[PDB]
Amino acid sequence: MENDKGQLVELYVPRKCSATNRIIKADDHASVQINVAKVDEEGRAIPGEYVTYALSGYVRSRGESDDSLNRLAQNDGLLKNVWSYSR
Amino acid sequence: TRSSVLADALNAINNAEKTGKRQVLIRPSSKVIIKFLQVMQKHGYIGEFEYIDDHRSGKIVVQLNGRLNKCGVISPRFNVKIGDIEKWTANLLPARQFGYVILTTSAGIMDHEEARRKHVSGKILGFVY
Amino acid sequence: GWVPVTKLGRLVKAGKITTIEEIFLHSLPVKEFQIIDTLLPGLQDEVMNIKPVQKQTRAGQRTRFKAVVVVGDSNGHVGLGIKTAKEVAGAIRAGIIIAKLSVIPIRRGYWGTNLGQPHSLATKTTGKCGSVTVRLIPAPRGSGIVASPAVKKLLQLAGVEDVYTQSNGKTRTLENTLKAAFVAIGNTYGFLTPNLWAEQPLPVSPLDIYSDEASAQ
Amino acid sequence: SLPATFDLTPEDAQLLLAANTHLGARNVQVHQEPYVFNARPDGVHVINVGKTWEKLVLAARIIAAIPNPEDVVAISSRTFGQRAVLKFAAHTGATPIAGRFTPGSFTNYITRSFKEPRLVIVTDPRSDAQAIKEASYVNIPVIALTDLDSPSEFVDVAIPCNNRGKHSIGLIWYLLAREVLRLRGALVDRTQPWSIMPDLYFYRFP
Amino acid sequence: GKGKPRGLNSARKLRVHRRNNRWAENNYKKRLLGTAFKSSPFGGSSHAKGIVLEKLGIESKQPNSAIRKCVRVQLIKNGKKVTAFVPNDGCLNFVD
Amino acid sequence: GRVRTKTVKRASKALIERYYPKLTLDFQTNKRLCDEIATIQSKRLRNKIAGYTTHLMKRIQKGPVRGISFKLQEEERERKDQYVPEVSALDLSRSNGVLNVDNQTSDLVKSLGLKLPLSVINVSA
RNA sequence: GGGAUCGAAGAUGAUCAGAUACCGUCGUAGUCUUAACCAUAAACUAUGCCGACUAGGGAUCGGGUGGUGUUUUUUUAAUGACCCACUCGGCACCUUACGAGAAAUCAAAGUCUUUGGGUUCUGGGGGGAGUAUGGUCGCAAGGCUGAAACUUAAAGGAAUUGAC
Repeated sequence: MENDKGQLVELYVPRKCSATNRIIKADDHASVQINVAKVDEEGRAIPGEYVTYALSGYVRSRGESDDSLNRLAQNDGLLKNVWSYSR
Repeated sequence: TRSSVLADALNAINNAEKTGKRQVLIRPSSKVIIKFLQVMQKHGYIGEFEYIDDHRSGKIVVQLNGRLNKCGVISPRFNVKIGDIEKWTANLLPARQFGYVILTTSAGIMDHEEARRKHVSGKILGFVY
Repeated sequence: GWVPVTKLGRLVKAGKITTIEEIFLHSLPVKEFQIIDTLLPGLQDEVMNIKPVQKQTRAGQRTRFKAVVVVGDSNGHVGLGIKTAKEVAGAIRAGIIIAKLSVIPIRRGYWGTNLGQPHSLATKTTGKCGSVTVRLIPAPRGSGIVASPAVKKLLQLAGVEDVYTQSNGKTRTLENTLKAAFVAIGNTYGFLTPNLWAEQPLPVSPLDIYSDEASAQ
Repeated sequence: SLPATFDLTPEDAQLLLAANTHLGARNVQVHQEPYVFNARPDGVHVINVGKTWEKLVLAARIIAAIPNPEDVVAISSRTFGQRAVLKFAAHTGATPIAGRFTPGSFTNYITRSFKEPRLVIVTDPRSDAQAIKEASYVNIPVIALTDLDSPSEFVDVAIPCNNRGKHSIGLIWYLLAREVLRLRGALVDRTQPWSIMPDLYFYRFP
Repeated sequence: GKGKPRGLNSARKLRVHRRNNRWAENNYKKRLLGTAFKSSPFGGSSHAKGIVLEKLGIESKQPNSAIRKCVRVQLIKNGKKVTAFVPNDGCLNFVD
Repeated sequence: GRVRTKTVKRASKALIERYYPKLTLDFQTNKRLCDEIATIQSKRLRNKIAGYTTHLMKRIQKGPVRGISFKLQEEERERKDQYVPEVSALDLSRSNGVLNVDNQTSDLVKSLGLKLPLSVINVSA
């Protein structure tokens, strides 16, 4: 949201979920933010560089956050041969 | 028995969006449904979707992104005139800023802002926001 | 001098978080009202109701006091707190505290055009508590707050300038009404609009950038 | 985003077959039939131990993502998991909670049981159910060691194993412990097996 | 679908349903039957005149014990006997 | 009902937990011990403490009563590291170098594409 | 027509306490059929009917498809009967809550202020009153339909505590 001067007029842009793309609100405490560590060639974690995920309280509460995070990881190349798109 | 088909279609779309899913299977299909989903797809409340033939009346598989809040039908298809649009957009939309009451005019089925621009009217099917 | 006990609190004491928009951005549970007091210095409370309730506690007929208190910025940060206590002023103070804890932001927007500051809300919203349902509708500029004076005061403690309201249910019981209006103004940051379809990258928390600080020693 | 260094080891696969980690539960829930390989004719399902291995790999990545190693908490009310969790946290740097979980340990900022994790790891989501429900209020990720009929409410990355056999539990904690330490940098070479035996994490009684 | 017809050629059923269900109101049934024009003592007017026949010491017992000061009147327009209260005069000294 | 007060119980218990071997079965020497080893202002309450030391010393020479002795917690710390068997049940030498496993689990390992020593013992229902 | 049991009425012996009313024995009608009449129930699942979608789980009932399953071995089979896996179509159960509701509770009493799948019927504070009158159906008993005058600030539904 902006004004007629083209400058933004909001308090904060909300975080959206990643499994269902819905808004993670300012008091969803059943939601979860996940960091997965970027690895080295030796298999050491880079300390300050992560890949992040957002799994909302509806997603996590329904009992789906495992499968959905498997999907997101294998689609981002962190898993392989786990999440099958056909069932 | 099964009397309206666009109503059942938007019922299933809305239920699967409420559960947060990604795809739906609509049975049966119609020309009206295809045009409606094209109107949705033009502004992009959905991604791509796909017809399936079985020689009877097709099925549809819809990929739905995350953007749909709610869609629905107005089941008695009311006759509307031009200023009458300003009634229904005052009733169904969540703001004056967005949302699309969709009409069935003689020049095709489309959202209300295009019928403002094309300066036509007709009947009404449903609402998307 | 206030000592924290939570690692959010000693982040706030360290001057490492500036606004609550980080906390609102990261869906964090707050448990220290001193955070709210240090980050909302222009936070102005107002009592809504003080009422004596007669308890029957272990053969003792006694008088306690239910205090329904609203805190609220003149910008969009609202809080509701209901507290029963043995004393009037203790009920006032702890209701203030509970309202400090349950502060939620609001998304006040436009009606029609895009000029100046947002004055009305951005969409329609609805809250429910008990049988009380409160429906908020945007209003044109300078139209005031068409609401009952409890609800009107909870909206004036939000910086909401223009809104139409309609309720349903037994709105006599004013705490259900204030809770339903509070849910309605909390759900405004809960309805996804096409101007927020833009995909954004997930930023990191202050919990890990400042992880070496703010740890329990 | 993974080298072929991370792939499944023949030694580790012999370990996992010896511990009966592949022997899944009798009844399988809806959300974990991806992890099933097949059902034996006696009614026991088979767990894809390669999927299990790569789930441990991703869990070890997540454990590596927490900067200060103290906010990682391991949890067990399971008897064998008490031993496993204690020796895990000994070799790890994480903090253990063996035995009975005190409610209000993650809420209640006043009491002495008040801890502020950034990750919770669970042996049995049915035996440690209240720890899952407690973590569901203060925004904590949950790693669980789920058998094939374990409930998957409020869980993140869940590892398919057998929570019945103590060898399976101790070995799962063992492999997760060593893989985390290899990811840290205290176990610089990957060719090196972890020198402490998996018998230190198995449960004993005189 | 909410137990009522929604077909686009069904205005008749809706308005017959309303004309049947408006007899369950109070003001409608008094109003369209000519109730006030037949049995109400004023005959549907805001005031009336009459001739005092009696002064009455009516009694209100519970929970308020008071001696109500009333007057039995016969109205001029109808020939209708109506009792009525008279306020503020403990003596009824303005009334005979 | 001669219930000992809290001071006599706690003082006598502490004098036996810290200072066990000096104390004896006899009241008259434990009385002089309580005279010399604790600053008890009154003879009477000293006699209370000393006779309760005498009674608890009669009780502890029959068996270990639940006092304080910091000589066993370190042994329990050692007990964690004592029973580390040199051949695990995971070690193949327990089963002659081979993994005795079923047909479907062998099918799993074949699907993994990893070569292990396996003996296929079939089961049925 | 039948009439054995029990038994609205009735005919009767009562009595002893204020332990309540008593009770007990005989017993016509009826209870059972045939030919007709009547059309009412807490005729309740207190939940109209048709149709779609939305979580699991394990039992059953009817049908069907598989099994180098099992057993009765008749020599192998084939029957059957169980076990396993799947599929329809039921009567029920048990969790939760995503959602609903005032709550008890509800996989529908959900997809409802973000209010529209189709359609039938019903209600508008409590009494007066299912009363009065009229019509209609019936031999009768009654059923259906169905008021007003007048009177009144509550009558209610669910849940919660402890004081005779």
